[PDB]
Amino acid sequence: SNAMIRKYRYGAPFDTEALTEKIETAEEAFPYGEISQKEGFAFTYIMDEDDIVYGLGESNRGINKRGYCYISNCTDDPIHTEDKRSLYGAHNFIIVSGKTTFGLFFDYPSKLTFDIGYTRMDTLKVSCENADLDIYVIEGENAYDIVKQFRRVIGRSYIPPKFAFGFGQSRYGYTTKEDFRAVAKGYRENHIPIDMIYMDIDYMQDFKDFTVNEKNFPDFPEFVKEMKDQELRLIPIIDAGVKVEKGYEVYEEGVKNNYFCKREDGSDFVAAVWPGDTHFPDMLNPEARKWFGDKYRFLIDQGIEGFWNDMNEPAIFYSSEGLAEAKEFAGEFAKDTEGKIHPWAMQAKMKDIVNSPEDYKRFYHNVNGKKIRHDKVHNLFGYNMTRAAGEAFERIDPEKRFLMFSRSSYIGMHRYGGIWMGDNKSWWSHILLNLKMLPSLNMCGFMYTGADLGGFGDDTTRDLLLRFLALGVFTPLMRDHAAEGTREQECYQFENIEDFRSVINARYRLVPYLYSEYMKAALNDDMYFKPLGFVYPDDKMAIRVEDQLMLGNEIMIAPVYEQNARGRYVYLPEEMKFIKFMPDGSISEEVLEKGVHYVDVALNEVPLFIRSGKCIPVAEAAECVKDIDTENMQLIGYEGSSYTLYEDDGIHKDYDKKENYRVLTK
Ligand SMILES: OCCN1C[C@H](O)[C@@H](O)[C@H](O)[C@H]1CO
Repeated sequence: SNAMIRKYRYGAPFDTEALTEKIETAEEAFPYGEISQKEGFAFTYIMDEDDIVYGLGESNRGINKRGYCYISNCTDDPIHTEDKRSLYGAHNFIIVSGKTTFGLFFDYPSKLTFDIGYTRMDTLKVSCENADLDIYVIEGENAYDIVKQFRRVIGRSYIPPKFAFGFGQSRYGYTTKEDFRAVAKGYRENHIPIDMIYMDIDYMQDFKDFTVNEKNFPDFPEFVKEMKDQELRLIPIIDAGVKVEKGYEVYEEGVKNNYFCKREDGSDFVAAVWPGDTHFPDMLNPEARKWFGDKYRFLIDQGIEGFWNDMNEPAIFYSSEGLAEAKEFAGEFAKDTEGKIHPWAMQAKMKDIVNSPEDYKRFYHNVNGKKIRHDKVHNLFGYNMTRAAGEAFERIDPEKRFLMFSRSSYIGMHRYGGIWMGDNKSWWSHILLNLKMLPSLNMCGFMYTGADLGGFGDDTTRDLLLRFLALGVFTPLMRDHAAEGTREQECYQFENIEDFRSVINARYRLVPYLYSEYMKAALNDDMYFKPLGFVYPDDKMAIRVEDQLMLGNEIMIAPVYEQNARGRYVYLPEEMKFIKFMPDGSISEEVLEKGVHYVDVALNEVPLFIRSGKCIPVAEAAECVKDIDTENMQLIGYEGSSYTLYEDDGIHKDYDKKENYRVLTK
């Protein structure tokens, strides 16, 4: 069993349950580089100058990770600039690819530093404070094989309901029924396809998890039905923090049953987030997990079929301890007359209390009757929150798939939900960031993923949103989302709405193909998006391409990500058909041979490339997933080619039936 994977154990590792496959502890010396326990733990490896390093799932910068530093330490940071070392995810899988090729999974739940050529260009160094971890070494002939080995042992990826392959609209600010009705009307009356509207935190009663503002929604199930009758499914948010409030059932049950994270003295740790003071459910405690997950029944019973989990790093605006320190410092500042306490020292203190490393040392988890300080298992919180929900869905309705995705994650969580790429910005560079994160996430098991289209923070423009949407066409999560106070970002808020209808039409025409590829990849522990080097390993030009991706085994995508651009350069590793969905509803095709090309792609055109000897089915445009006609779709691509289409009811879990597959021949 497991010939190509070995597990090297150091110290007394916390069981993260990342792997579903049990691997015995190897007894020989670590097989690559050098291991040191002199100062905590460190792995050091000298790379060949041609080596490529893949992996790290949701992390900064590019597909080839060489040339910077990455720290796995789930952090709420809304400014994703090139300098940042830590985002929301901790995905500790890397592959060194070159003359010598191997994969490593560092199963460690705390702060883990990947120095990938940052300090010295030839040096890979992975280090942490405590030598209590399992390291899995995965052997293979090439990077792709190694990923496929890893994907097997971590267990099958989460599978969403088919409606989740539609388009979704979201905004931090939708509050009332009139707000949601205006979104519904803005899309439906302009014939723009859409299947989901997300409800952000304002739908709750005073930000209380598992409540609904009954002044705004006096009969919430009727409203959910009003929307669902128009094939619009409401997707509400759930946050990590449970408001401290007398008589609020979730809070009262958590205190009484000791389901919250505690301080050293056993009192319930107070974290201030949106509701003000809150407690955090002890996500690492099975009983607390079951309790918290069960609460989703509150919304499910009202007709809700999907959720998103937010703030689950967990984010902290301040603790009671931090606020007191802050107010004391402020007092000294206010009465200084000697210029001893400067305004930036005050400013620094205010910043310091947010997501404070000290705060993460102030609370504990109850695991196996043992108290574990949170910092030591920090990266497992978001993971276990989403696990709580996922495990509850199986108890609540085991026949049914629910839409579920989370902000923070760790490998293992991919079994229970997807992720969205968090708080990006209305920056052109974030289209590229969205693109590059995709294959890396697929390597670590996270297939259902995407970014806030148009950009979350700051102000978008008509053309940025259109180019963002055109990449979104291909990402399983396709959601336009925007921050409070930003320029309105709904498709109907711009001139010439027909261009938005055109781009989102392309998504819906491609839904049968994209869903089919997702399912075939998920069911077979394979990738939906792949770097070119996985498909064309013998092409030195191909292995270094980072702004094109292969999807399934049929197509390649290459989005435009420059403002004012009317096309872009591409490298084709084999002959392909260059395809564009045109604003008049037609599909243009042009055969292009292997090599470098500049392709013209207008703002309202959606491009893709179909590989030699392949074809894909394309449906006529429909305005919701339910209405897509998959009976005799048109086949686009090469004569003589065939395609195996996976199709099921999109709702239940009857995956292994011959009726789910049909061969289409062009
Ligand atoms: O502190 C902010 C909390 N949230 C962060 C999420 O990333 C974002 O998508 C969401 O709109 C927002 C409000 O719910």
